[PDB]
Amino acid sequence: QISVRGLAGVENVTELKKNFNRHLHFTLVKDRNVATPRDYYFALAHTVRDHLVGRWIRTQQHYYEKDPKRIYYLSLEFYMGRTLQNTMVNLALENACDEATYQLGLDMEELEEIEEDAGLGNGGLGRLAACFLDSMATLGLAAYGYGIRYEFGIFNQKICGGWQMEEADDWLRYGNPWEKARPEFTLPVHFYGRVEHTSQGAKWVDTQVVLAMPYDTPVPGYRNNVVNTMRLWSAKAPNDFNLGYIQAVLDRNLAENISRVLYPNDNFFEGKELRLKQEYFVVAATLQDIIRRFKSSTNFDAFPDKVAIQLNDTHPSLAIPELMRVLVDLERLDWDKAWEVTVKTCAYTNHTVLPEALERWPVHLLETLLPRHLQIIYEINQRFLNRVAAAFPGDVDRLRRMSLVEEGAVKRINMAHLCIAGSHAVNGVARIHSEILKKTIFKDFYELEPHKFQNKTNGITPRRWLVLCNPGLAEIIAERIGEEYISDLDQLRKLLSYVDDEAFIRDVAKVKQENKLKFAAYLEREYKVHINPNSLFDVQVKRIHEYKRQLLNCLHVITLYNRIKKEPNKFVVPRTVMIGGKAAPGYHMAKMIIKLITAIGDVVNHDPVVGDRLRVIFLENYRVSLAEKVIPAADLSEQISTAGTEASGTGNMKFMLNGALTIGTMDGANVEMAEEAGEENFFIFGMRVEDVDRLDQRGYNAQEYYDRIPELRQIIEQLSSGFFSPKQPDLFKDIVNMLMHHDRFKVFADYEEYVKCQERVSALYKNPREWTRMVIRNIATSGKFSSDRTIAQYAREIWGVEPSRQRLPA
Amino acid sequence: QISVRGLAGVENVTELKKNFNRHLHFTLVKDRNVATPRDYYFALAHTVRDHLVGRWIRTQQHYYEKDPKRIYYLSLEFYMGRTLQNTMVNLALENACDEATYQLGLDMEELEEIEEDAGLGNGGLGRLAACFLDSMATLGLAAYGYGIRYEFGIFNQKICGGWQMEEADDWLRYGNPWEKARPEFTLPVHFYGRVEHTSQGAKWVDTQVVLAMPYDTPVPGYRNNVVNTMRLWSAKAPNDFNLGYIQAVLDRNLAENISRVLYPNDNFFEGKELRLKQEYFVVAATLQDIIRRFKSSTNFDAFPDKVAIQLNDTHPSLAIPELMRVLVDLERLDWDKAWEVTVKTCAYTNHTVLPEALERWPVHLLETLLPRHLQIIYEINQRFLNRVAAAFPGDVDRLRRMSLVEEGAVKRINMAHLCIAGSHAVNGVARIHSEILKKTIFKDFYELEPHKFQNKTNGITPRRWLVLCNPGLAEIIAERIGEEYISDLDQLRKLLSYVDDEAFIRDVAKVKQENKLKFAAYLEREYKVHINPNSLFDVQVKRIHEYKRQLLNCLHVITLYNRIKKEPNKFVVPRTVMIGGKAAPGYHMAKMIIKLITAIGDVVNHDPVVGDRLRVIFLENYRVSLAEKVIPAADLSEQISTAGTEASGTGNMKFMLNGALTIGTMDGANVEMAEEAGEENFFIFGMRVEDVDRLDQRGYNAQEYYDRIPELRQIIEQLSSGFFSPKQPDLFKDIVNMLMHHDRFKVFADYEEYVKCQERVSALYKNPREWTRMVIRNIATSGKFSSDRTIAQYAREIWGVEPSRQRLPA
Ligand SMILES: CN1CC[C@H](c2c(O)cc(O)c3c(=O)cc(-c4ccccc4Cl)oc23)[C@H](O)C1
Ligand SMILES: CN1CC[C@H](c2c(O)cc(O)c3c(=O)cc(-c4ccccc4Cl)oc23)[C@H](O)C1
Repeated sequence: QISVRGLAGVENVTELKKNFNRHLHFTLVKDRNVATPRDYYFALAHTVRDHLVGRWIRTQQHYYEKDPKRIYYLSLEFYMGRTLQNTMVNLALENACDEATYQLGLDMEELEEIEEDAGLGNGGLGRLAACFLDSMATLGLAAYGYGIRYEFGIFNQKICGGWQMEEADDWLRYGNPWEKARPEFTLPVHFYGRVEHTSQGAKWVDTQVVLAMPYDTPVPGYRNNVVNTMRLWSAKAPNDFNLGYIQAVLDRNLAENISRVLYPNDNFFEGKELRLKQEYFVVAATLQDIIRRFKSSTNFDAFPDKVAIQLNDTHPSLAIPELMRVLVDLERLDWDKAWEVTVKTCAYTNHTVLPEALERWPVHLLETLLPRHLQIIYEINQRFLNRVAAAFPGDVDRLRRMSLVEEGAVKRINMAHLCIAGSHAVNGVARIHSEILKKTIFKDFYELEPHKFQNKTNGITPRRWLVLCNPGLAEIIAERIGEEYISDLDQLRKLLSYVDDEAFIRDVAKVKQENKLKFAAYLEREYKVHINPNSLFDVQVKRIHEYKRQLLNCLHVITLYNRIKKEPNKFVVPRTVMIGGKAAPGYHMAKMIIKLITAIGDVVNHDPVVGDRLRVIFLENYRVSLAEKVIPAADLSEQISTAGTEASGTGNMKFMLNGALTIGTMDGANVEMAEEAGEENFFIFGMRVEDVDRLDQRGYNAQEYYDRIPELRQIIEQLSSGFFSPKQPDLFKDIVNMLMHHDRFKVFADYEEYVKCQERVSALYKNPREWTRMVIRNIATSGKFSSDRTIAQYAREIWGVEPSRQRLPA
Repeated sequence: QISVRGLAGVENVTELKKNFNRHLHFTLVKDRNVATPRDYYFALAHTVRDHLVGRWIRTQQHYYEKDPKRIYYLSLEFYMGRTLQNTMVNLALENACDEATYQLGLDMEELEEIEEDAGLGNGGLGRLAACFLDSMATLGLAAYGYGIRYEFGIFNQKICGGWQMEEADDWLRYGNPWEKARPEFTLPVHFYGRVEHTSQGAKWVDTQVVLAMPYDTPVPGYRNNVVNTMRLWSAKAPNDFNLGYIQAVLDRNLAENISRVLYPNDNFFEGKELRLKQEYFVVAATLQDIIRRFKSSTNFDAFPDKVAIQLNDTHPSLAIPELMRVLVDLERLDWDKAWEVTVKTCAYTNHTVLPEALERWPVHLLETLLPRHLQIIYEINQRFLNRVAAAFPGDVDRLRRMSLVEEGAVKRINMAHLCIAGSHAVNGVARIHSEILKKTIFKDFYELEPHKFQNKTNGITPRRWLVLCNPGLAEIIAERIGEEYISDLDQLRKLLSYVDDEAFIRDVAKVKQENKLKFAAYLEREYKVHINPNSLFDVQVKRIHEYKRQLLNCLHVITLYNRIKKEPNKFVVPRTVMIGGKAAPGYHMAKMIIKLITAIGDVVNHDPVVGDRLRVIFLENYRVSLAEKVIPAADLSEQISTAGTEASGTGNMKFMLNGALTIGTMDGANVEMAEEAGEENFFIFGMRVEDVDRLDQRGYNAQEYYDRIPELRQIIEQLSSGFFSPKQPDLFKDIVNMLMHHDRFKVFADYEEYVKCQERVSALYKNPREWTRMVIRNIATSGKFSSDRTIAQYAREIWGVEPSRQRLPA
């Protein structure tokens, strides 16, 4: 149908149809009379998977022969989403498969909806890892993603009585056609035990063993015939485990629990033993695999020339002392040489400055679980602090500030400090964030080793986040400037010369309207909810957090409702306000915010005076596949975190690429987005980082705003009196109390400017032509935010490898 | 190479080679450079599996169109062993695959050794179910095996310091290429809860739900293009299960533990809640599946015309009250009609008279776990006892003897009594056993309903137990009488006219010698043990039991050793005595017997005076695949259970078919074997059932035998004094004490006759020609013991269906 989806050749379509039929018969053991839509999905998935294998085998053979430097990306999270469409896009198979399935009497889009998300992440950090894998493959890097194959990913969110309920994401129930189990490469991982000192060094003995079994998933590059590997580890008990008889067999579950479930916390540290086991498990298995591959090319001097290890946050920070352990205890290298190798191998990416996200593990936990690693950490700390003392003589407070060991009620290890000490590079994820690192939380470390500190502004893959989810937009762009932008997103700048093109303006606006109609149809079919497709689609989708300020959005929504009720017969630009996202199960305030949103909707959506002028919808079970549906349909992107709290954001970039305008604070990557597009083409409001700092010095008093803003007073009175909860008048007492007395994120301080700025949004939306022209200026300048750019910078500035767009032979 | 293994056509070999290469590439994602022998095994397994699917789909389609009466074989155990060779045999693919793999540079026998046994059974009962499935498919019956897919089957046995050690049989570790998961046919199973009585009957409410997910395995008939199904259920927690968050997800293991592990007890009842859950789990899921299929053909009058349910022992006895529950509570049938349907549908097979194997469940367990079933059982009991009282008025002791409810310290339900009441047929498994049932333990029931009681003498499949494991013998037989005997084993009688044929005598003896050489080679390669292949191979392989009397064998072994030591320079026929089998982990005495065997070997095998005249070897990890190796190599089959204790035995039949002579008591199927071959061609010794009865009346005094038999006294003195355990003199005190004071199985009473009979064995072995002629008379008369005969009798006399040897179109 459309050009960017590839060719549907006679030979290809015929071959796909026959291989589809073969898989239905031989693989699924079904015929057409009994086959269900799910059977058809699997037959298609297996058919497409067949096209990967040849390329997958030859890519890995190529790496064996050429022996390039290998990149190992370690993450506890890989938020992959669905794989079928992505694979078709990257292999240029989409139109051929669409045709083949059509001739078989099947609708391919319907089959695509059957695939479960691989929801092995919480949000931004996990999705970044996924975009990165795509970009590394597209840029021809010898890269491997290493993580955990969780049996249960991020929970499925149900809304019951306006409240979040959690249920197990049993994503493997029907099988996963993309993975290949590799039980032959199973490796042992050690826990507990004790340290013995002998004539020939330290020995870690009397350990409990858990097996790590790898599952490999192919990662295809964009039309370059490169297929890289994501290797995920699964926990297995050894066969002599606890070996009355029956109980010993049942107790194997204890060992296998390590890979059972993803901790559902977004930017929050929970200091639980099971989590620590997961972190060591992935690190220990991964490092053995790395060393084995390195030896199969004695001399570890060349190790950093052949290996790079990227730590996605501090979660895999144990890689540092584990590498030291292997090199010193097992390979018998001297400390100083092992350390040189470790530092030159490892690099660390920081994702947040928020204190509650920082990993600080109790010494007593590491003492019991990983006794040798604790000893190595103490030794790292001693040697590091000796360097600090020699650089800054007599500065005793600096020594205590920089220590990897934090003294107090319970002694803890600061994992971020460990990462900085043991890495040759430390990066933040947006320019403002990286500057904050150097100026505040890691200031001491920056003064000691300034060369270590870098910035690598985040990005998103334009394959998933444009071509896949918004083919209509990708096509009208390709009609003007060709297809090369898909792997060179900077070419979108060429669209600036079409900002006054009447045909293009009409086409951009038409693509948006179609996306909005499709999404309005999705909502009725799957959730029986009625929305006006001619209204402004105002969307905030992201994890529920106090720092992300869904509450500020709530306050605006109520303001609009109150204004309508005061002057019912006045014209207002109609809006559909959509808010979605998951709350961590134990995050009480975030769960209260969800209830508030649904409670507002219950009042607003049923007021006859409002009509279809204002609608408030909570988007249930927000996840990658839902993002691919709602983001193309959005007019307004809400990016309204308190300045200095959102390190980068990536959701912001997805909206920019897909033709929504942004209302946002000067926070994270919003700053660079506004800089690229021009501040005139962005709806910027609120305190800057400097303004937040000034308010903190003075002391934030929420009462001041309550006293001086009558519209804000009314909302607080409504919340307090039970206007939004008639049967439970005091339901939102915690929210009001927080806002009035302990709001770390200064919701009231940005309220006036936010409301004013929203009025300017509505004014522009009244002028469709000028709305769309501003949209074109955003899309045209979104190129910087391709993860291809991000990965090219990691490659050249951290990993010491050169990216390549050259094809491998098919 | 050999005729019975089929044709190796040019077209077939070429096709197999290309499909092997396809699977290696696309399925295993490997090329020849990195592929391991295991990869080659899987490529072959997938290639052979492809040949099943067409036949599998069309067989099940055939049953849908013709709508025959369906046979449902319910068992907690299916001891399948390996599947690859069996599938090739039944599809006539063995020579073609041998050729195809040879041309690829691979040895097929080596690849066959890679496959794990499906060890989902303990011994005889589980292996009987497996032979039955093979025969039902070969006889064209619309049959389904229903069981549990245990994650862990019968433990792998290791011998350490002469002691049995157990380890988990992780048989699914590398995957199972034969099964097809069917998550779409998942069914709920209910536990706990309570009973509510309403206006419209009883209701079972507030239950906990466990999901039952089916996995289907193909069961191919012998060259008839029929492929039947074995459906095994796996336990899955529902997604809202226990839905802090993390613990709730981890607690899903509790539900899934139901299908985790096979109880490793052979002919022994262990009254554990987990076992009861397994028994209900298989029954509840199976019965829903049966009823669904029956409806997809309102009127349950035709139910018994379309459905037969065979209960393999009392393990699935809950099928009776569960069928009543569904028919009465859910379908709203009146009691009397539901009962009529139930009785006409169900039939029960008894496997033993030993009291410790009989299932007697505490009322309090059923009360908590299955409250509605307990109520139904009480009602069954009341109505049944009203029938007894009307038939035998005033016989109050009969009422208490026949009750399904046993009164005492703890009230129990007798599951065997339940089965008899609710079945239209009850069978024993050998003529002597079935007579014992009618005369002793079920005498009261026989007097009430004599028409119910039948015999169905056990059998073994000649495919696995001759063609597969002994191709050399199968071939020399086929050279004389053709191939038709493989599915009509009675044709072996034609071999009687070759008993004086000098060529045949030479060939039979040559095949045995080759088998013995092959097995002697297997022992050195895998276990580094040296045996003399010219010695008499004296073997007892079966589960370790007091009733099976491995101890009597031990006493003979010691007698032989003592006789050699007394007269070293006297000629004796050299023997290799092999004993193998697993002990239930909690069966202390059986574990002591294993230690005794190894302890005897330690002394005997290292005495220089003995030389290679006597060797004692414990065969480690006895299982189906080992049986297929040792049975063809055996000269003498030890079948020496106390008369009246071994219901049938099936190991006995395997040895008879494979050219070993039998030393045995008149017990189980030994009686019918001797009757078929002629008592002159069997080494029968010891007490008959009548002699055992007479000794019990008088009182068994072991001291009498000790006092009057000097050779026996010496052995007991040796055991007591520490001759076989110098460092632990009192090691075997328990064994001696048992033998002298509490031996329920009268080891001493059969000792003299056994030793005398063994002397007659050695005498015959000295005359190779006459040994072999007696062998020919055994093989020639083994036809009755084909499971094809057994299944034809079940079909005609219990199930009301006619077997068919007619081919389905390929
Ligand atoms: C004082 N108390 C407030 C709640 C907080 C908390 C919980 O008790 C439980 C949670 O799951 C979370 C969470 O997911 C994220 C954040 C969080 C994360 C970043 C910034 C600010 C906050 Cl409040 O906080 C959480 C912690 O107990 C400290
Ligand atoms: C008195 N005591 C003896 C041991 C017996 C027992 C155990 O304690 C544990 C077991 O695992 C078994 C077993 O597997 C088989 C038999 C058994 C089975 C059939 C006939 C005779 C016997 Cl002894 O007995 C077992 C039971 O506790 C009664």
